[PDB]
Amino acid sequence: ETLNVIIPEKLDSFINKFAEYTHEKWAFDKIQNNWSYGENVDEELKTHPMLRPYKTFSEKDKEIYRWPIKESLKAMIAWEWTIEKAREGEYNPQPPDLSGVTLSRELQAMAEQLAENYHNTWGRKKKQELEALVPYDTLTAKEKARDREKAQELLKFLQMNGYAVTRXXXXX
Amino acid sequence: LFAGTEHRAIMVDSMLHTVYRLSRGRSLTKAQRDVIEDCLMALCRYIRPSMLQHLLRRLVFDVPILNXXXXXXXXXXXXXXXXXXXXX
Amino acid sequence: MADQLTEEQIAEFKEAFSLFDKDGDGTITTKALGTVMRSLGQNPTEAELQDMINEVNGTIDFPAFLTMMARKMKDTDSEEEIREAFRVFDKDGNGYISAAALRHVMTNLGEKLTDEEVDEMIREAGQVNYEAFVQMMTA
Repeated sequence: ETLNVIIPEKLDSFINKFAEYTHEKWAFDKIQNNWSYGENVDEELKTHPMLRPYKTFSEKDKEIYRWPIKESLKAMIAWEWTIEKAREGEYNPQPPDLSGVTLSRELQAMAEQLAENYHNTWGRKKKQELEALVPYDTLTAKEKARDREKAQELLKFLQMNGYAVTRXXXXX
Repeated sequence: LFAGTEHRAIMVDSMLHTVYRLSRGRSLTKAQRDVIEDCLMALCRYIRPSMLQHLLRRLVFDVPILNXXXXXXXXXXXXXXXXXXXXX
Repeated sequence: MADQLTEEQIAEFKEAFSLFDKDGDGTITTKALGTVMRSLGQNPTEAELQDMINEVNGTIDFPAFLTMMARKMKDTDSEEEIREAFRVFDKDGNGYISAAALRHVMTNLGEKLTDEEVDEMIREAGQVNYEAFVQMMTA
């Protein structure tokens, strides 16, 4: 359940801060690829018109990152109801060094569980679109290398601002 | 003659899944499904297990959870005997 | 051909056909071919029927029905003819026959086989199993 999930007072600030950090890393990834400035998106000119901060956009420019950043937190609140701030906070948009603190014994299992839940929501979204299909545990190495990059950045975005959600021979 | 298909990785993988998708059908008789199971048994041999891991991926979701199933278990036993001479 | 069957399957098949025939014409519908096979114990699913009418209009006459049972009986008999053909080769019956036993009983079977043909036969293949002998006969 993600649409029928309540958002806390820190979740309203986490939805825009995760969308701002996703735009800041994407503008940092496109600045090295010689992406010029354009009014509309073109693949030939490498134009990007949304090269700005998230606090200077309007309601017509933030709808592509509203539901995608709020459903991931609502699925995280439904898996473990811990949404509070317990630590301090942490175009040429330079993103901060999110690889400062390594993943501990709790964060390494929290990153894989959020990766499996996002794959379960995307597989249900593909099943509802097909009626109107791979598991995360048995996925291929080439597909799991790129799908875990979205889970590692989201856990690095949630680790800032104090919103740290924390829940073969021997067996044979 | 299928030994050494390091040229193309998606054609032999897309063929090996559609034959297994054709191996289970309601409008098929026993004489044709015995050909497809013999065709799938021959093509799981004479090829490297790098491309067979994607079909060993798909069968282990559906065949070992319940005891179509005889040809699938025999192809899995032949692949395991071949590898004896992620995927783990 | 149709001489693979005895008299007594054919008299049984006309017994089943004339029982459920419409007016004595020798006609049945595409339903009645199903009920005439389940009346004798044989219970095929509908794919086994689905190919035989494609192999023969909606009118299934008695020579068409006799040829379909002949192909339905010969395929299992041609798969099982060769094990009982293997039974006089070995004394116990599990499938293990001696190599010294096989050169006087296979040269004397009545197809005018000389000493040379069975000498070619066994060295293009101690005791050998039963499933290898089908592998070496059908080739």
